[PDB]
Amino acid sequence: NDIARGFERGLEPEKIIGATDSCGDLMFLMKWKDTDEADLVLAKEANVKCPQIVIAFYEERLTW
Amino acid sequence: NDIARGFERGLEPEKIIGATDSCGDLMFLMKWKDTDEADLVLAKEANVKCPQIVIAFYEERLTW
Amino acid sequence: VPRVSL
Repeated sequence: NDIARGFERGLEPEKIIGATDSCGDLMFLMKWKDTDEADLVLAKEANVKCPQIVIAFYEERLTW
Repeated sequence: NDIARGFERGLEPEKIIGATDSCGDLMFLMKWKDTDEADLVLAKEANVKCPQIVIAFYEERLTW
Repeated sequence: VPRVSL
């Protein structure tokens, strides 16, 4: 199933607010700049398009 | 919701392929007719727009 | 993974 197409909206990524692997490939729920909205994007694609936003997300989840 | 907007695509619902309450309000991942595409829709809205599809999903996974 | 428990 073609599920995560958030980036096709042509909006600017701001912050990842959640993540799931439950449909196969790792996805992030991406909040966009200047909106309340959010949409699933594939992680592999966010890695390339918004790597600092990906990193910031993984950073606030570090556990020991 | 900020997140579930699948019905705004104006495609015919065909089958629910997952569900989550992880954003408070229950959502379904809805697959549309004659495409491999799916999108999150609010359950409250699917209940009204495609009640048989909602029920068929609940029925497929009854446990005792 | 949901499962309606009755």
